[PDB]
Amino acid sequence: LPIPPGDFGLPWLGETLNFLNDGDFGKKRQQQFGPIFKTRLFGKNVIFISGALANRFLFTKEQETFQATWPLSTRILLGPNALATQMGEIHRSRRKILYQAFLPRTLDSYLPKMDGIVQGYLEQWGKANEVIWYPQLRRMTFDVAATLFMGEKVSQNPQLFPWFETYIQGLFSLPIPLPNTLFGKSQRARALLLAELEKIIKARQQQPPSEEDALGILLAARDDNNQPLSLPELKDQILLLLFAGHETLTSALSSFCLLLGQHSDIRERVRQEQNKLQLSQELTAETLKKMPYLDQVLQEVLRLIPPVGGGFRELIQDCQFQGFHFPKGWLVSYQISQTHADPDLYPDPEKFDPERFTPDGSATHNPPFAHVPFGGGLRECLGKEFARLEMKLFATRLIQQFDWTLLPGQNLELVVTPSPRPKDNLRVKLH
Ligand code: HEM
Repeated sequence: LPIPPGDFGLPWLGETLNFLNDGDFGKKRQQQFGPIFKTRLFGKNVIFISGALANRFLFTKEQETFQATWPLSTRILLGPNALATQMGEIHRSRRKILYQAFLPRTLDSYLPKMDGIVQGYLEQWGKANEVIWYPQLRRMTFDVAATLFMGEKVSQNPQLFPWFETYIQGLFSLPIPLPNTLFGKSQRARALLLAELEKIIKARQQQPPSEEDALGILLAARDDNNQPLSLPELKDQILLLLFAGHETLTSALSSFCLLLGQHSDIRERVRQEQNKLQLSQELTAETLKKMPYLDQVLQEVLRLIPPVGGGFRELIQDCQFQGFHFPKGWLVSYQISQTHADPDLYPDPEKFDPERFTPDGSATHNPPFAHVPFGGGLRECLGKEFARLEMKLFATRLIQQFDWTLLPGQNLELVVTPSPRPKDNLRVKLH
């Protein structure tokens, strides 16, 4: 019956400029208007919800109620043929296709190359008397990603990271189409990446077909009419995998490096765990599955510092939640970082405690959708198990060979956009 409280502000524009400029935008309007507040963003009316009951609603009867929604600049720079921007039955089809790159045994098989790249970066970081971490994790993740998705020779194309960086920086920028803008820069970085992605694909097309990585899996894939994915699609899809893992996983690793830096007890607890095993050079996918305490740590890392703040959906049906009215063609924004800061769901919600996830912990006795670092439902992270594998293999190889000290004085407060990151971007020494 009734619509949520809150200011629509100006016609079309709404509170768009406040959204774009104001850090505690959602906090100010949650406090005035309570837990469910309306607003207006870029010509759409928008409801902000949060916490377990709102998540269940979003991830419930999902198909007929909610569809993905992106800003104009993002639609354009991602393109019309990416998982993120595809809809209904095409999204249903492409999600099954791409999950082939992420099966538990395709994941296992990624461990060598992945291990070599983490081992590689680990030497280089040791010999430095200081390491500025955030930008260095960025390069390492991109290297794992581009190696596992397209082959080692593709990742030693040195034009790729700089272009990709410039591509990302303008994904959520204003769509102002002059060459000297974040968006015009992204546009040109996109064209450069696409022309490179083509060469890589056409060259792989010319070889004995294999389904050992993501690019081969994509080539062998068939749509619902039994047709190969077209060439623009292959390209968008690979860019999407790159975009979707980049900031997120970099943020996750930074946060772990941060939190076990400032918590040497938990790091020794994680070290103890790996000593009770047979700590040889070799590291199996199976030995990694014998690490329940590190699993807790990574659970906790992701709840305290969630890499994806939240998300948006658009109502395709008039519907209702908590008695409030949620009208067709308005938008809904859910709030991962809010859910993860809620005091009921997490007591002392600002302390780092891996015990919350022990068999009878605080977070074990919580209702569905209380821990949502990967979202949920139809759009839940397609790369969460890949993400979990790299977080874990890294955490292991780090702790195995290194203690580490942050440096005093540095501002390690977090910038929330686009992904949480210490302001001095985490400077460090390895022991
Ligand atoms: C490291 C921690 C990561 C976190 C916390 C994370 C979080 C998320 C979340 C919350 C969503 C849902 C977006 C929404 O609600 O609208 C999402 C989507 C997605 N993620 Fe991740 N992500 C991570 C890493 C990765 C990686 C490494 C990959 C790929 C290798 C990946 C691939 C994807 C894809 C393809 C989607 C879109 C799925 C779809 O539209 O069907 N993520 N991620």
